Amino acid sequence: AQAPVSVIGLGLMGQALAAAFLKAGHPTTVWNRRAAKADQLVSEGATRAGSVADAIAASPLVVLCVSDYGAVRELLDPLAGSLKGKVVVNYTTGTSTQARETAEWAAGVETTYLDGAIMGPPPWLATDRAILLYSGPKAAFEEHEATLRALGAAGTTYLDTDHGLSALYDMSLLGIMWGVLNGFLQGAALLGTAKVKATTFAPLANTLINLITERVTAYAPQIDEGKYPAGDATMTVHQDAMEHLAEESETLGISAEMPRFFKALADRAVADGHADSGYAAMIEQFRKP
Amino acid sequence: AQAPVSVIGLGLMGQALAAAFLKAGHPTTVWNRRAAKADQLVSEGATRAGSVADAIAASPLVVLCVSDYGAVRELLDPLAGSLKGKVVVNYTTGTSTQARETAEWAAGVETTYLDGAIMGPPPWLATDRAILLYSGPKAAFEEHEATLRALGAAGTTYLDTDHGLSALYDMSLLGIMWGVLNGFLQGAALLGTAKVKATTFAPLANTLINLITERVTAYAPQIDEGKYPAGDATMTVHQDAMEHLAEESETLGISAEMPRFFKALADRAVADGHADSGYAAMIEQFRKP
Repeated sequence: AQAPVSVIGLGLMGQALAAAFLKAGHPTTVWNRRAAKADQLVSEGATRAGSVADAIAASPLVVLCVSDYGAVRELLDPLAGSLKGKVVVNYTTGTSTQARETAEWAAGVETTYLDGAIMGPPPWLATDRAILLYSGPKAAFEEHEATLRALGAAGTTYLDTDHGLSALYDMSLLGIMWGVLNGFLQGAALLGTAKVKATTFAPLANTLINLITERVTAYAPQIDEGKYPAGDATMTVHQDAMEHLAEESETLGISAEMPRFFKALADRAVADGHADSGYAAMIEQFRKP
Repeated sequence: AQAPVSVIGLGLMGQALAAAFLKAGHPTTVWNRRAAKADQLVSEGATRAGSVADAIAASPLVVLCVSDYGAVRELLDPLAGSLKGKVVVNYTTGTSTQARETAEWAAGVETTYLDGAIMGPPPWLATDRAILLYSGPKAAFEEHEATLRALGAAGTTYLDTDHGLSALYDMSLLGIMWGVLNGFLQGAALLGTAKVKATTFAPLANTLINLITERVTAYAPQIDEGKYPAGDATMTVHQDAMEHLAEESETLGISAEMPRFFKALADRAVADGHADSGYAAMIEQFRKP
């Protein structure tokens, strides 16, 4: 109690946010375009705001989670005068550029605005797996740190004052997640041709995912120094193995699109004269517009 | 000791394999097309064979690890009669088909053949992080399991009698490594634009890579069931986030090829009517030639 919060936007991630605040004993007011998306929470103790104004007026902490920043502007523009003395935390997925622009607007209507990024599925909220990054005024963050930590004590992390940093980190970590899921999906498509079940491949795949973190830590400084030694394998070795994965995919009858794509990037790596460097030299390829 | 082993092919992974046998006290004989690449091993207590013939005779367990299955045929075929009373272990990277064609050739010459797959960089061998998959006659694996353990006791696994299973599992795991690494490189390029040094982003990435295994575990049964519910995020939400990552990359002057490629697969999913399914539905896109 004594710390009301309003969640504007009741999607899957929004609902999880309102639930976390409710369970944590915070007076939680919710609002969503489709009112039906707020019934469960209201029946569980949440206060249903009839309008965006009702939600904004219910608490000093206003949490935003909608589809796009376009929906963010549409909801925040008509109340630029109603945000006096409040703090706005926006968990909506967007680009760093969109984050800074909404900050500019916020800075103009004299209101505290925090840009937040939720890293992972809604089920991770209010669990040990929850990771939430914040960017903006460090003061406002600390004012509500107790309230914010209801969504994940250990995972809460204040980034800095640059409002776009949260979105940037959000985008960078998302590429990692899709890279893992797609890699796993490509591997599961293969072993399925041998009547191997995805569940059977899941533990082995996860063992390898966890271990590769070691290589991740190894290539990190090489990306910083600009020197890419080939202590584990040369780009040519990678290129060859990528060709085997491509060829194996076409043979077994599954998509070889991703293998071809990976081998294409290795082509340019060796094309740039990095055939005898470690995979870290791939950073140059990803820096090319 | 008491278990002499021969290692044919002394590149990076062959040198590490031999170095493990030597470190475990095995009388280790090495051979490489280029002799100089074995001088380091001889000064450390390894015996250099002048020819493949000497190496084959030197030990009852012959471990191969060369540039490709093309060289395995080049070196094995001339020794069809000299392979009696011996066990050949081929750690070369190749397709499931190649591992079978090689496995069938061995049956003709009445030699014991085990198709081995080494998961991870060379330096993981002889540590708790080494993953080594074996395919073939169980009796052969059981009879030389102690010798093979020198490269990794916790990773030494027997897959079954299908010799290509190793190459398959190998191939499947290769995709996961490039996905994680490429995803990490993509994010490193993004955060690099904001002067975020890679070693500062590595630990965070490693936290997500570790976490995402939970999502891998969740999708595994949906893949085997053919039902892809959207409890975390629908294909639509995945789609919108990929576009943002794509716009973000282009805005920051880096490569949007991987993001735009990730979105293409997602669009194909929505094109097949999976806009309301979870990401496990993309398995159908990887099953498409």
